[PDB]
Formats: sequence, structure tokens, C-alpha cells
Amino acid sequence: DIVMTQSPASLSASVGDTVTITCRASEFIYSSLTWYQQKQGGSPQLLVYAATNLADAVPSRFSGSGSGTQFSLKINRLQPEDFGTYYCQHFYGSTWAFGGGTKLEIKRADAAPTVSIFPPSSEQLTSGGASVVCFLNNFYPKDINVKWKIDGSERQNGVLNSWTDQDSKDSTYSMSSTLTLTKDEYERHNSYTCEATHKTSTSPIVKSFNRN
Amino acid sequence: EVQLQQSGAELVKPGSSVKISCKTSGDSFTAYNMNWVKQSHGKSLEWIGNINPYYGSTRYNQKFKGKATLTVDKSSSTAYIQLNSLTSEDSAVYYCAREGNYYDGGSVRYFDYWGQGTTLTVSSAKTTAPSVYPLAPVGSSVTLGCLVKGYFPEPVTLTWNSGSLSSGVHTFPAVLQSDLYTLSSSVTVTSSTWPSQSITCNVAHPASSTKVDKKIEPRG
Amino acid sequence: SSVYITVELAIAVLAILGNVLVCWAVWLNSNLQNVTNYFVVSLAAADIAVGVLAIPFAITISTGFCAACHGCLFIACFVLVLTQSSIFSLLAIAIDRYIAIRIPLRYNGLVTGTRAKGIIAICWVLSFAIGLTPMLGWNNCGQSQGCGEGQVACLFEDVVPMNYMVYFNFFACVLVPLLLMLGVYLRIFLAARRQLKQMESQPLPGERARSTLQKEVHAAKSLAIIVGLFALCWLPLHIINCFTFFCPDCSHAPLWLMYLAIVLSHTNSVVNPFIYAYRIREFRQTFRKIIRSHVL
Ligand SMILES: Nc1nc(NCCc2ccc(O)cc2)nc2nc(-c3ccco3)nn12
Repeated sequence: DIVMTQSPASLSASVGDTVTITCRASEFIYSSLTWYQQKQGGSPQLLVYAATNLADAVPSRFSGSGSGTQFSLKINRLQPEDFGTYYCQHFYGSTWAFGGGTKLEIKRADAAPTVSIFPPSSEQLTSGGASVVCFLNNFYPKDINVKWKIDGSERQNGVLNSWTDQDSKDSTYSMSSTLTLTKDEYERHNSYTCEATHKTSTSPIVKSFNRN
Repeated sequence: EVQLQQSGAELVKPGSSVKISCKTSGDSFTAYNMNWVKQSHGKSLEWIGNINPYYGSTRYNQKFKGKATLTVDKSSSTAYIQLNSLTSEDSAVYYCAREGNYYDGGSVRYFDYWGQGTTLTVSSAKTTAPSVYPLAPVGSSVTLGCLVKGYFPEPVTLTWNSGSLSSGVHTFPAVLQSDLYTLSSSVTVTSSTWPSQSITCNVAHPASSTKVDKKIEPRG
Repeated sequence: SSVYITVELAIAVLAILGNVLVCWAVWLNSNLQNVTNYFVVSLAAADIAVGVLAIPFAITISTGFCAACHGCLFIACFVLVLTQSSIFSLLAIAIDRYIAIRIPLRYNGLVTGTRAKGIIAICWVLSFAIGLTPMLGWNNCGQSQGCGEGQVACLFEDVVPMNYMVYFNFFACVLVPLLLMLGVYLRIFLAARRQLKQMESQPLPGERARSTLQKEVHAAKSLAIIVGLFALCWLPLHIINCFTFFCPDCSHAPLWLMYLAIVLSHTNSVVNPFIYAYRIREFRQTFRKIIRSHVL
């Protein structure tokens, strides 16, 4: 039907600088475009309606503009309260569709991850599993890379990563990565290496152990 | 004051039905179209449909025609959404939003007020208590670890030293390993405090009615 | 007076163009299709008839030709049928805005599209029956003579009663519904401003949304302007008939006055789309889109 598409999909900004996000409808909707702001774990709230009109008690720094197929929300002189993801919706027609949202994240200085590797817990081995977990803590920006090596050989299967969102203290990112095997194959191997690359370190950050 | 109060989280086996409720207090319920939106993985939004609370008349997004059916009760002034033949792809948060209307010369519409969201989880997993494993080391800081693996359903609540260990912690989002969730948390502390001081993981997962406390101890 | 012709045709075409665009807009933009706008479309089509029918009728009546009294009353009095169909719509619209703004909660289910058809129908029924009464036997005729033998020349103050024209079609059919619309709007404008000032003196939004009221009300102010223009286009003609009628003793309205009022009245069917473009974003945007596409 009428396909709504917005940009960018994520934008990171310093408090006080000004930001514009754009929204493009696949058909001509006039006004009939609205904007929603959704804070983490909150439900979306009405931001701009009619594409130009601010909602009751929405700070004057927000402004909508555009018409037909091209729209944009602009936040002047950003505030800490403004961070969150933003959605647009068209009410043109009978059937209605949202944007992909854009995720507005806080810029901060780059930060090098603290990396720690851990062997299978003996509580678990006597179950018959083996999970080597690896922590990458407090780095910025969000983009990081983990290769697993088992005895020098790379390993891809059996890995599962999980990322936090910006931290509520320093607003940096962290991630756990856990390579899970069977006790049977875990014991077929001596060395286990968990290796990280990030924009801050010009050498791969390497943490490793040898079972026994 | 206007509140849209939605019914609470639902945990269901695939192939079954569900009725999610939205009660509206603080205005006239029959004056406004009630719409339902679905948010998948806390990112993308889809319009499911809406209903005229006066006459019960509905428009649906085509994608949702036949999976969703909307209904209302004026008396208790609440709107419903029923979902049929549920599958994992239906696991999401469903919101109710109240539509709003005026004449600009054009018909202006917006979603005035939204409900709090209600979480629908469809899975064929049977409720499973987690295995908790302590993760010790093998600097001036040491980070410890706790691995909660193989539980269903969410959530688990995880503390270190019964909350008395505040700073240093990172509890990560859970991930589905085949049927069941696995999660992990890490604390890092000044090495002066571990192994020196006692540091333990606390894991509650009320679904299976379990609390486990594992102390993290040096290896070999 | 060949100029009274050029301006009438200049108005003829103008009126058909602008008003077909209004109807083309509403057909086209999905947001434009609503009850409030059916009364606007009834209003546009009743202004298309004027360009298509009543001007060729009005420029032809300037000759003073011959024709049967009862078929002749049709060609002079068709405009009455339109001007009057206009008025029921403006008044329909006004009520609509009044209900919509003053009684917002009962509106959605009170006003509906098919209830809107009923009105528009009845208002067309009562516009013909009211416009054509001189055909009903209110004829002033049978009781420049070369015409004769079944043909009696067709002039306005001879065949068409200044009796029914001052009392019935002005006083009863216009002044009354106009003073009625002045009230209904002022009631909205004055009611809305209290609701707006009473959101001020109080914290928090609700029950109503302030920004969304003053947005409803700006469009109402915009629909009332039209009403005012009608009065401005159709009033002088009556002010002049008053001075002519209340004195079928005292002297009669001159040449360059009268045609100026007939023009001035026929002007009424042109400015409307123009007001919408200036004062209303949604028509203005459809006009623009249409024009920059179908005319490009
Ligand atoms: N009184 C009148 N006259 C005319 N045209 C006739 C002008 C005229 C003026 C002098 C004369 O000796 C013969 C004819 N058109 C007119 N249109 C209307 C009218 C229609 C609806 C309300 O007023 N009234 N009216």
C-alpha cells in the first residue's frame, strides 16, 4: 500500500546541537503525516500532527515540516529529554503505516572496552555443558567485533552475542559473547581465545586461556 | 485526565487464541475510534486496525484481517483485540491508541492517547527453571560473572550480593538458545575486594518458583 | 453595454473553472471527503449551474425577447433556485461546525454521510419549489408591445412580482437564514474563546486539546467568511429592490447601478474557490497538485 520510510535509522547527537530526521511516503499524502516519540520501555507519545502542528505542551523546539511525499522533524538545540526513537505515521487513506523509526543516541567520547574471558564453570561441566563466556565492557561507539579461536582455528557456530543499550552512568555499550559447546568437544581442545577489535584499539584486544 | 488501561502480559502456546483488553477512563469512550498497533522486537510499528466504539464497526489492515478481530463493550467502556491461531511471529507488544479527529477543511487524524502496552509471548516451551553457573577469573580490577542458562519464561531477576553490590554490574538482554533463554551478568570490582570479600549471584525466576544464590569462588 | 457582456462571460468561465476544481479536489484527495465537504460540493455544483445556466439566462434576459409567460418565468427565475440552494448549504455547514465544535462528543454518531445526503436532497427539493413559485401561479403577467399572440415580452419587474421578491425571497428566504448564520458562528467563536481561556487558568490538558480547538475554529472562521461574502454580493441587489419596491411611487434605480448589482451578485460564484486557496491548506494543496499535474 502506502510505504513509509525514514532516515536515518539511527542518529547520535550531543546535547544542545540541532537534529533533523526525514520521512518519505511512497504516495502523495499532503499533510496527514504524524510524528511520535517513544522513550525506552515507554509507549509512543504524540509529537507533531498535520505534519506541522505541535501537540499540547510539546516543547517549542520541535518542528514539523513538509507535505506531499517528503516530511521532516527538526529538533533545535537538543535536550537530554529528547533522546529516544521517533516514528512517523500517515493517516492518508483507509489503511495506515508507520516508519522504521529513527533511534536518537547520545554521543560521547570514544572508549576502549574492558575484555574478560571465562572458562566453563565446573558446576556446569559436571552437567555436561561447556560455555566459554566473554565480556566486553564499557566501550564507545557501539560497533565492535568478536572472533573466537579454539586452538588458533576460528569458530563461528555456537556463538551468541548480547548487547546492552547505552549505560545509565557513562552511556557506553557493553556486550557478552558466549561460545557454547558440549563437554565432549570442549575437552577435545586446549586453547580458547576470544579476540576483540574496536576503533579505539589499533591492535586486536586478545583475551585467552588454556583449559588445564 | 485520560488513561487507556491495557490487560497484562500473556504467555501462550502456539495455536491458541487471546483477548487483550483496553479500558478507557476519563472521557467518553464512544466518541472516538479505538485503534490497535503492534510493535515487534521493540522497533517496528504496524497498524492492526480500528473500531468505531459506537457501532462496533471495524477497519483492519489487510495483513491482519483474519488473525485479529476487534470488538468493544460500551458499558465497561473497553475495547478488545482477539488473536487467533497464534504463532511465534505474533509475539510482540500490542498497544491501543485513541484516534482523534477534527476538520481543517481536511479530516485531521492522529493518535491522541496510547495504552501502556501488553506483552504477548507465543512459544511451545514448557516452563523451565534455570541453571545458574558462577564465572570466576582464570590487574587492579577483576570482573566476575554469572551465567543463567536454559530457562523459560522471562523474566529472571538477577542481583549481586542482594543488591548490596550496586556499581560495576552489567546485566545483559536474554537470548533464545533453541527453545530456552540464556542470560549473563558481570560485575567488575577493585581487585582489593575479590577474592577478599564474599561476592555472590542471586537469581530469581518466579515462574518456576526458584531463588538460587551462587557464590563466586576462585578456581583451582 | 457590450461590456456587460464581456464581464458576464469572463465571470461565466471563471466560475465553472474554479468550482469544478473544488469538486475535482474533493473527488481526488481522500482527506477532503467528509460530510462538511459534501455541503461544500453541493455549494460548488450550485455555483457551476450559474456559469453554465443562469448567466446565459441573465445575458439573454438583457434583450427583452418574447416568450410564453409560463415558460418565460423559468428562464428569469432559475437563479432564484440556485442562490437559494447556496443558502441551505452555508447554513448546513454552519450547523455542522457548530455541532462539531460545541458538542464534540455527540458529533461522530450524530452527523453521518447518509444523513448528509438527506439534507442536500431536501434542500434541492425546497430550492426549486421556492425558486419557481412564480411558476406556481404567482405570475404577474396575464390579465414594448409588438410581441402579442401568446408571446409576452420577458422583463423582471413586470412578470416577476416585486411583491414576492422583496417580502418572500429576501426577508423570509435570505435575511432570516443569514441572521441565523451570524448567530450560529458568533456562538462558536464566542464559545470557543471561553474554552480556550479556561484551559489557560487551569493546569494540564483535557478534557479537550487546546491546540486542536483553535485549529477547528480557524477553519470555522474561514467558512464564515464565505457567508459574509454572500451577504456582500447579494445584499446590494436587495438594498436596491427595497428602494425600488417600497416606493412603487418613488423613483427607480438607474442603468449603471442595476447591471452593476447583477454582475456584483453573479460575482458571488467566482471568489469561493479563491478563498479556499488563500485560507485553507488542504484545498490549496490539492488545487496546486491538480493544476501542476493535469494542467502540466
Ligand atoms: N429587479 C430586478 N431586475 C433585474 N433586471 C432588470 C433591470 C431593469 C431596469 C429598468 C427597467 O426599466 C427594466 C429592467 N434583475 C433582477 N434580479 C433580481 C433578483 C433575483 C434574486 C434577487 O434579486 N431582481 N432583479
